[PDB]
Amino acid sequence: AMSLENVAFNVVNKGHFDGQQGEVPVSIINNTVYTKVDGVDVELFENKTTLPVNVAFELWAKRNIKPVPEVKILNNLGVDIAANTVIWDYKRDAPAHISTIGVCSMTDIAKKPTETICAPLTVFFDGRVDGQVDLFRNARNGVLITEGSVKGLQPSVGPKQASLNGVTLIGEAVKTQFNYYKKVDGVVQQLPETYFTQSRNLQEFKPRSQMEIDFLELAMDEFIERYKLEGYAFEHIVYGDFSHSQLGGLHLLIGLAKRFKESPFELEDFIPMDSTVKNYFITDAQTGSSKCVCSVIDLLLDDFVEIIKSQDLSVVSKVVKVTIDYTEISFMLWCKDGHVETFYPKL
Amino acid sequence: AMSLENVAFNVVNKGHFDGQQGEVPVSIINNTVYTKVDGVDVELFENKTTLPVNVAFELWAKRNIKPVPEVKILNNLGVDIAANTVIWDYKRDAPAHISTIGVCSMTDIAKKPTETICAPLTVFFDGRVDGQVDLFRNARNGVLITEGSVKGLQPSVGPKQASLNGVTLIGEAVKTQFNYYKKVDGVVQQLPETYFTQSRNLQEFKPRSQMEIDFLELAMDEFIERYKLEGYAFEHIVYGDFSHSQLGGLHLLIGLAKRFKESPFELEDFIPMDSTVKNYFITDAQTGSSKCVCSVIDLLLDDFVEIIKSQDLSVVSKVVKVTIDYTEISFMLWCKDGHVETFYPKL
Amino acid sequence: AMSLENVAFNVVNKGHFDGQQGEVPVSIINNTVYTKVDGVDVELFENKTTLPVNVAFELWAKRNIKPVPEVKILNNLGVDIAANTVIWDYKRDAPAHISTIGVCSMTDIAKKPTETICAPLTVFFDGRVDGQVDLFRNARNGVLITEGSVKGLQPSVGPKQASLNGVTLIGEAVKTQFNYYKKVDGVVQQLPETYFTQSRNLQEFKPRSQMEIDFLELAMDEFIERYKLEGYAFEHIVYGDFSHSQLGGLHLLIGLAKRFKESPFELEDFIPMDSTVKNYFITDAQTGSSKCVCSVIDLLLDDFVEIIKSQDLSVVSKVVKVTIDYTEISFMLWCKDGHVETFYPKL
Amino acid sequence: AMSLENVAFNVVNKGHFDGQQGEVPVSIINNTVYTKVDGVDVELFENKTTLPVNVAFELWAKRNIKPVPEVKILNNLGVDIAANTVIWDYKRDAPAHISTIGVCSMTDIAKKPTETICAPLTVFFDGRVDGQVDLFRNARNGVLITEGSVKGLQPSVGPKQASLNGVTLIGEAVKTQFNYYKKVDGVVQQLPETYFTQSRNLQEFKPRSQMEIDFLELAMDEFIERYKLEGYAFEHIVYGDFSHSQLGGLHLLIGLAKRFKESPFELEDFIPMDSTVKNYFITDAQTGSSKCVCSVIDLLLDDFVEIIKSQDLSVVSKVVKVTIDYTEISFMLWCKDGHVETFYPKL
Amino acid sequence: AMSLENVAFNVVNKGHFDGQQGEVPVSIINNTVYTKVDGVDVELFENKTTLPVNVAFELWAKRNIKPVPEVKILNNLGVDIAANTVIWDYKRDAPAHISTIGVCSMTDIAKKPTETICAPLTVFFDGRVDGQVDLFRNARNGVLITEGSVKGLQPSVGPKQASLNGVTLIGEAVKTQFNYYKKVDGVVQQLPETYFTQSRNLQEFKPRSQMEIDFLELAMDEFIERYKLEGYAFEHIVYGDFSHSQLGGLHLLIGLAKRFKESPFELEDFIPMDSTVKNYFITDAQTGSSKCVCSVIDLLLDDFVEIIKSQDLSVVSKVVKVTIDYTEISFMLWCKDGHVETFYPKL
Repeated sequence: AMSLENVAFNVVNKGHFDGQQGEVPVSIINNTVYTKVDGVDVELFENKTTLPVNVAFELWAKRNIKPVPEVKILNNLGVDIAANTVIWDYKRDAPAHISTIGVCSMTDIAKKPTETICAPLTVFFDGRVDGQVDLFRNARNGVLITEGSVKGLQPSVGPKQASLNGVTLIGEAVKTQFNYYKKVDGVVQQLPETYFTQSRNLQEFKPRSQMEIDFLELAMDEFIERYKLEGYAFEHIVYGDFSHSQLGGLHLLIGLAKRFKESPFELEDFIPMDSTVKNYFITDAQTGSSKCVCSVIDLLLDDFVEIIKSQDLSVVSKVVKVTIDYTEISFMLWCKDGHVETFYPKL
Repeated sequence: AMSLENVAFNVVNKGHFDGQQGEVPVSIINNTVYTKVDGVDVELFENKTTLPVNVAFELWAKRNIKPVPEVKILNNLGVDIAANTVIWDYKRDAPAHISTIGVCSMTDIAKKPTETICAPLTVFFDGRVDGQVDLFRNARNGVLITEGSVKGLQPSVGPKQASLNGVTLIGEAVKTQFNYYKKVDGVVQQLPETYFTQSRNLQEFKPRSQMEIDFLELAMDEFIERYKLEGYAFEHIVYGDFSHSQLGGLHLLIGLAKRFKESPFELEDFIPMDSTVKNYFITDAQTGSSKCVCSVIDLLLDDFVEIIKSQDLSVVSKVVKVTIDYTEISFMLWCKDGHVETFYPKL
Repeated sequence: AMSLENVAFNVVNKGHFDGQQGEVPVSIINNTVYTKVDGVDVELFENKTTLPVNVAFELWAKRNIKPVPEVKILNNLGVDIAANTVIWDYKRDAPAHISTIGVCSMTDIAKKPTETICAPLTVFFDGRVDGQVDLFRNARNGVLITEGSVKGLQPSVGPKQASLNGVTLIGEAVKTQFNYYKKVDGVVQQLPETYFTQSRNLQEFKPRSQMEIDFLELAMDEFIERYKLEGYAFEHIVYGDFSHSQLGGLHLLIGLAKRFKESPFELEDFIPMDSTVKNYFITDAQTGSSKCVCSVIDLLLDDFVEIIKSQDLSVVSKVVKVTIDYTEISFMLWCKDGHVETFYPKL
Repeated sequence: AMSLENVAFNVVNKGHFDGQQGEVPVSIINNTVYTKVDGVDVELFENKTTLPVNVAFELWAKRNIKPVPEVKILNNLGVDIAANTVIWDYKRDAPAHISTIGVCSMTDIAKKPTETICAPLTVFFDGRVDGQVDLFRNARNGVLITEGSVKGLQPSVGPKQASLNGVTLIGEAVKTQFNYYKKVDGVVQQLPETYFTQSRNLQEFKPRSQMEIDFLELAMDEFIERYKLEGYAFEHIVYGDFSHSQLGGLHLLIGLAKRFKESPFELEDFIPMDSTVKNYFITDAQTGSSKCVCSVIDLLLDDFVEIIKSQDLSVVSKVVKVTIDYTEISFMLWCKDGHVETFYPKL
Repeated sequence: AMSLENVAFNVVNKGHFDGQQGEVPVSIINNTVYTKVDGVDVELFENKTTLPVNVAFELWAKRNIKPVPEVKILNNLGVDIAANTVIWDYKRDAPAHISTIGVCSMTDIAKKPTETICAPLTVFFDGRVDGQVDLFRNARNGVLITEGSVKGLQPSVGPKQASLNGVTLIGEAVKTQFNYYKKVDGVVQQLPETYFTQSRNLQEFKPRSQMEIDFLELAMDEFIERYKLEGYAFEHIVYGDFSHSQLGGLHLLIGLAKRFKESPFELEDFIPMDSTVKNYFITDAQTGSSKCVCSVIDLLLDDFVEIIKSQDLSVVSKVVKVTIDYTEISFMLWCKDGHVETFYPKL
């Protein structure tokens, strides 16, 4: 018996819709859902989406609480809709996919994936839920993630980390490494041998390798010498040039954290969402240096070194294509006298 | 005179309504009260309640700024309304009690406590304000707090800390220890000999005793050995089991802080309000372990040890009733082979 | 040319309106501007002003990103409006001046300063932009700032720090020290030999001199004799008296930072706005001490000492006038038996 | 160059978007679009839809102002979307079809009908606009209306009245009778030989035949005898039984108007929209008689008697199926002993 | 003592703001002012303006209830603001002038007309109020209306009708004919010998002369021959041509009413405000004829005849300039073979 008071009952007790029976009073006032707890109103939800408040409330209360891939991966895989589940985009505070399959009639573009309108739609299937693997087999456009091995299909390993309740993490108690399949027009795709982004934060930056701890601890020279980066312009690409007003370089998150620890600054996310490469509005509180738009990518420093060493230094200026998180990211390399000048990621 | 421009004048000058005469321009746009300071609009208030914006504004501006008991204590004492004052619930951003006595006609359920409508309602009387003790004597259902002794009444000591402008604290410059009287049906009631909660935070966790220093510093085995907590399952009850996906145990705030200092995690308050026992949505950022609903109580570790000692270890499954903050909290003791297994607080 | 979709295109790409050509879909829902990025809606803006959402969006997107004087300085200089630019007030999240000149027809009180409506209004001219100096010369009431020297005008040095994108800073890569001119009624005035506010914040406090580092490290008494402050009541005017409930003294930011680093407390800003003097609602979480309204000025401790050593120090009660940030601020000195008793800034 | 100030310029001058170049200030406040005419704000629009205000504004300003079929006819024909035009539903004050083709990117599922997403959707093509007939020929699912004859296709005549700017009418100066085609899965269908609804109103009911003027002027018995309606239950079916509390019969609009002229009553449209058959909440102000659900259809009285004569009087109870406005409307014929009990449009 | 509860008290009792002292509870929810009458809330006001709800409430409650000139006359006279009063614009349902003098500080651009900001602004002075005539004499830019004669000033006679609480009327009990003065730049101007607009509406049209009753009753040919406008084309200019789709002529209100009485139609006011000339979106429900923009003026038919007979028939095409309601209205005349063809008012 779908309703709203049942959903609020579930949210009050369990914190998410776990399909229990019961009803509680609800008041809706200005995009906000209140409930009466011992004679007083407690805010249960606050709509930030563009959907109606009760629609968004139901979508949130029915969100996924198991470790699921980060929304940027699903974007790159071209996932249009998630079958029998809701993916919540904690960065946007809004559901990741506009319609649903098998979730709620107020939003279901189709009750089941097999409806004709769902043929063009690239769906997402969760292997861990019983009955989705065969559905992915039968589905024309689809993406499946399985915990382990599925018979007759060659997997692609995903990133070491997934998102569990809006925090990304590498799981010990849980497995956050899925195997990614993909069908287009009914024929199983071959996913590229891609790199991944680590999805780290400045505030909680933890190095993930020895080169990274070296970067964090050693000065510019010590590090560049030890890892033989003489002709590769880390002092601009990764360390950033704060001498002039227009802040230069600084297109890797590790360099951001390195300058942050010595002197914190401010990053303005003017497009709050999840991408492989992100643009910020950087201002440096120490030097007074700033740049309007700063493409920033977060690879493993090890992998960034691997990518830049895989390049041809002789050419002055070409546009590189790098597969990151299942998509090609156009890098733009400039070399002076055959040694690397700049390697900004293309806008 | 009771107006809105007078209230805004008081708020602009003093920060709260201190009953002075003056007028100030006011603008109201979307649950928000603006005032014009030197030709530009400054936000004076923003309504988070369900009341009309000007009603809530007046209630906030007339809130109590002397140290007053935290709202959970009043809830446990069944206080319906507070006489001649407004209690503000900074956890909830809304006034604690729906109606008033002697505050303002737009909300006053009755001008004086002696009205017939106020007979069935438990009121709150503040001893520190002159004239409230006689009112409490005359009132049928009532709760009174005085700084010291009132003639002919047997007190009950309250918690060592009160709330002063929305931050709880133990007062040196000010007395935050009140004596709690209470009468029902006109007959003075005998309050139980209860324990109290300390109302601490993870971000600013301050140990209040030597056992707490030991817990924070000593490892699991050292602390358990020193305080002889062998058959008492602290390694699950208070330390938490993060090996499996479903995070286990961890129903004391001290254990939360101990786990937090090692690897910080994030807690979801899906019912923002003040209660003796609070339920959170816990996910562990290191292990990837999580639990949908996890009751958490903050006692003195000394007092938790005392109450777990004062139990019968033989029974397998028992429902324990403990009087905390003037209310009985059902604890669910499980013993394996006659020694403690689990002691989760009941839902 | 002007539109809303062009503005949103510029904001999506550059983060501010940089005058590019192109259009992007936009959705306006409850004081909020959304745009559709790869099939999903992303919040580009959220109106906090009292203006219409699209008006405020345009004003924000066209805000100034070069280092500009902090709005308090413009307030003190009586700047009514800024010519050919928008000054954004990040403290208020609203534009600093109600109308514009040469910005947008929906707001321009006049297209150019020379209109008769703009005659009675003090305008702000930016020397760094080509064509504003002659405009200031022709202007009747106006204020000009130049990086360097302008022929035939005697400058006044501004503060060492300006505001670049809402963070105040002393600029190395960029010049954040301007020279301030002012014409009233067509005659250039002589700006007073004033002192300046350092514009520092409590949480991330940085001493700017030797006396300040001494204050931060040395205890009370030691600092007092080293700088010979025996008869100058630094026990009250700076260090603050927390023995009684009525929190005493503490009217300089440095003393607040001193008290904070040892025991943090909460400052309640009831008038979010930038002024030279600011009033707070201080409560001390350690002692339980509080005061309703606490005027707090931020000086150089060096300069506060230089002020207090220039006083009569003999009379009981006089109200002195100090020229800070181009305005006279009444300090209220009390001396008992010819030694400083109190020196609170007048309300 | 798509914009919003251009649209408002067009609306201010022409009253609808007629593709002119020019711009006008706009203010958006609470679902309402204001513009400044000689220094004061005039409301240009007020959103009643569920769409964002600017989206709905653009859809309204680009609505169709030629005589177009009433939305109920399109509903019956299964029209999903209208190609290169916007149909406005003046009953609902909202656009008739959720998405658009070739109108604006904020709603276009596809710029042109030939897209694969537009394959499974029945589109509407307007013959009067040059280039739509060939598009209908090439379209998988489609509906076309032409003023006259299209080569190689056999038409179906539509209703003698269309809707021009939200008032339905039979056109003398303009041709409001179209010929209706239809392709399902690429094959042209044969539209049924159907009856039509007259789409009239009580407050301005005009008879459209001789039988109707007879009904309006003649008494009950005179009309029944003249047209030989002795055994056909017009007394209950078309005249209404107001003797009892539950208002009986009265399922044709002409009977409503006949009772209205004598003693006016009030009809409650609890589902404001356009359908062939409509349900009202009738209460009779004279007798005090009322009925909760009163299906009301507006046929030609001539056509209604033709349909009722085409029935079988012997059957006690069958469910007739009548094709009205290109859809089958089930009728409940109860006929006892050869005399009709009550026709009753099935619900 | 300005406030909001006092204003609501006045509105509840007197219906507008006299100035009685007394205060009443008020609730504000979504642009709406409620008050509690005998335990239930009653809507006292509903904001349609762009001002804050309480600002608009005070402006409305303090509106003028004496007969005052219609806002279009003030627009033509260039009145910027009204001194010591509020003119309410019932067409727009919003105050007529953005700022005030002597009304309330939230809107007072200046307390008195003599301030410097009020110098460049044409003000409106009400002769009937004691003290406004001397102010008008002293005023630099201003407009006065006296009920009779003022010493040393030559008046201009205004229209026979004024507006009394939002209905225009010719007054018997009250005198609604004022004498209009005007001092541009401190020098009294000479107002033109202008024609006037009758300000009538279709629903309650009333002829004001013999020619008008003739028009209403006489057919086309009878009227034209009796008043001998053979070569003047009333059959297009005034009677309207409904044969073709694009409605023709019909630019006088009397012609609208004459067509209305025969077969009523619908007029769309897409710019709701008051002007001498008004543009409508007209569609004819009988013929199906319509025009996108249909300028309509409402003179006395007597006066329209006088203006058209004051023309030069020989010219093929000129632009006539006619003074109506103190402004020049560019009429546009076409003559074919030396006799009048068309006389549309120019846009």
